Amino acid sequence: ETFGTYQAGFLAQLNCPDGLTFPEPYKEVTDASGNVISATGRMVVDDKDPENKDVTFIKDGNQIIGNIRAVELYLWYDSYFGDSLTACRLSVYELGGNGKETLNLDNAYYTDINPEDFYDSQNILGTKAYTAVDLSVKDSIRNLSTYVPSVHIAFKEDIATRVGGNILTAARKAKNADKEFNSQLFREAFQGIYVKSDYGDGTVLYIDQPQMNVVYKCYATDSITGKKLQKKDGSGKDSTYYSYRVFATTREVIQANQLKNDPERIDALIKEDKNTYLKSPAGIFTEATLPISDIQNELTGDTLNAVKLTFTNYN
Amino acid sequence: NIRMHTMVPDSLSWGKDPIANNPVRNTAEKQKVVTLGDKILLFAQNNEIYSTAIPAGSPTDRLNYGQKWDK
Amino acid sequence: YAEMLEDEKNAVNKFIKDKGIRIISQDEFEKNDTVTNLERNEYVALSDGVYMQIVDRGSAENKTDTFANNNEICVRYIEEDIMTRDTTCFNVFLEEWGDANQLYTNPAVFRYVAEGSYVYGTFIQMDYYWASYYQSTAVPAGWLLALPFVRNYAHVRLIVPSKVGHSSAQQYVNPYYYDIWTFSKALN
Amino acid sequence: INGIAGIVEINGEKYFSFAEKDVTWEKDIDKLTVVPAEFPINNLSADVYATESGTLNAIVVGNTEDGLDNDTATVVWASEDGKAWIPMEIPSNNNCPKLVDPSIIHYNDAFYICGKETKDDAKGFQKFYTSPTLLVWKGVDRMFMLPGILPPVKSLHESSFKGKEVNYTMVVDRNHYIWMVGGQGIDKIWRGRVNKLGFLI
Repeated sequence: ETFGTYQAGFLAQLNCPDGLTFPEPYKEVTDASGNVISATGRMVVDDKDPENKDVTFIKDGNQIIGNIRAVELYLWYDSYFGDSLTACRLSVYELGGNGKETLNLDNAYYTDINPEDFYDSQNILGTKAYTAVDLSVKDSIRNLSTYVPSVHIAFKEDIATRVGGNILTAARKAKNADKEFNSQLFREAFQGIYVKSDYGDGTVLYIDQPQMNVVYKCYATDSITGKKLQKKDGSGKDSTYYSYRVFATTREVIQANQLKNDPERIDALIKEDKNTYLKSPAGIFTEATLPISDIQNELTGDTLNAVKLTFTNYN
Repeated sequence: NIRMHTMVPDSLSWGKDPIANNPVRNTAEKQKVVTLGDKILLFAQNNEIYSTAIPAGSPTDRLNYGQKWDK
Repeated sequence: YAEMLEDEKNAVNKFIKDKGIRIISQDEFEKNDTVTNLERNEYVALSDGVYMQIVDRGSAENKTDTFANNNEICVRYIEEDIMTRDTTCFNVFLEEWGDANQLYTNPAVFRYVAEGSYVYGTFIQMDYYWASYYQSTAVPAGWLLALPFVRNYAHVRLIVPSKVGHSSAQQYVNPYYYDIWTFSKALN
Repeated sequence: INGIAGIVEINGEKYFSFAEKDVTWEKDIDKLTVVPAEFPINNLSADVYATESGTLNAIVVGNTEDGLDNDTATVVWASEDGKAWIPMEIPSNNNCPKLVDPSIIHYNDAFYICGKETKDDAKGFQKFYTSPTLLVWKGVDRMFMLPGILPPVKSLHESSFKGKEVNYTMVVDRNHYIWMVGGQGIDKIWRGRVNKLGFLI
């Protein structure tokens, strides 16, 4: 009621460790009779099988390079500001596009960059409703010392296919050229994310680390001969499991914030003359003028033993 | 003095019986209820209105109302 | 043993002779411009007994953004024990542990202090493996001797004796070998 | 904020619009917003309340259009002002069932919903559904039951809602009495309040 509406959001690039790659496609080897003798690779590659309707296969040229099961974002946070039962909604967009700018060492670290020229509204990845204390999770779990809260905003199948396919094809394109898939090559496939607040009044989350998982399907393979393992239960066709690679913002890449105060209210409060404010998030500072000349005139020849300045406040 | 409740605090009290009949003629018709000032209004689609009035105030006081409805 | 443990120089000499490695004095390193040749596997004999090889001096097009006081530096590395030839510490990706996502996702980050004497550094963020295994925040002093000789995004290889190692290497008197895949100025 | 929120069909397409105090609806098509296909159409119910931050909020439920894909739950739509409504969609299993003619209230520091179900094995009004934070919904298996559900005096009252499938309407007055009015098949007026709201404490 004194300062007006405060609103915040952030932009973040995702890192990729040097040489990170997805497991190679599973490839059979057969002798002249057609009987399988050995195999290499681990990732599921064969379609048309009703057992593989759980994933989407992805390609370059006319060859299948792998599969995508899901893509999911976790925004981990230790703490927050404000009420913790007000319902809020959050939405996330992919950075970059035709004619947009990109984050760099000069654009970032100012608290009032305009995100509308870093991203395009049609590249929405997903949305989530949240409460900063998630009562959907049982108290028994939320009491654990290993529990860190997060908002989990996993994508729809079409978006998951697009993003995961781009990342996986970039990784393959780097590997096939005997390069290594450093973060600058990842940034060509997925520029970053913009996180925006649509609805809700009261919560400000302190997102500590945004994290993205890319999930895929793999066979289990024999330790000596490399073939697929058969399922140990009755019936069955083959043994498979799901695995993932992780991409996160880890201080080797750029992250920026928009911290928007209500400008007219701030400008009005700066003009009060009975008092001074100290509004912290890029708001108001207070400036003091020391009487150095008077000290230099009146106490020349003295040894100064203490010079005390005190600022004091209302409730 | 050992002070003890005479009725359970966090319990929705409906009473033994409904406090009044529905005043609308041809009860198949659509219904709507709304409050205005110190009256509760019940509207029916066939241009038909019924009403009842609320006492002076203070929700914690020993109020009784709703047993009578007027056209 | 008290003084017998200072025979780490025998193990370092073993580790040198086991591989193709040549030793260059600093007075020669600073006079053939500045490079340890990789075809000949050169290493410089630095101060306090550190042996160091620059594989990429870093930031070759800009050439100006060197390290300095009050910087925060991100480190990615893999640590090899000299006495028993074993990979002991790392925070980088390799296929042999590719699915262990906890080990390599986050780097180590330290503040660099370079006042008129006694250069030292403190970890702000330790990597998961270091944070669980060694649990101490003091940077190996051998690393800090390399910063004045390299630039941003440099790749260097170091042999570090016990006198300038970390809180375990100083007690159990064990030299180590570090393959520093990258020094970076910290962003965000 | 002061005004009325509604839906206007500009040039044959539906938009959310807000009529501020004593002035006409906004009709500027460049800065209204389009109504989603999932939004309720008939028998709307609404409530307005103050968040703990001092900001008003509004919530609505109602009947959808006659048929639409992958719909199995009674989602509630919220709005911080009158310009654009936003759905409280729930990814997990904590989402309340599909209801016919649903009604919603904010009451004794919680949210409650009532309506009649159509699963053919437990038709009719069966229970209230409650939420502490608007994003997870539970059925109340104990106190705060539907009207006419008596405790053991040693039962179901003839004019009770429980198990009935009828037309109805409800409101909450400024003494926090729940008023429930039944149509054909109930023919009665029910009145109730949780005892904790009448205490002086």
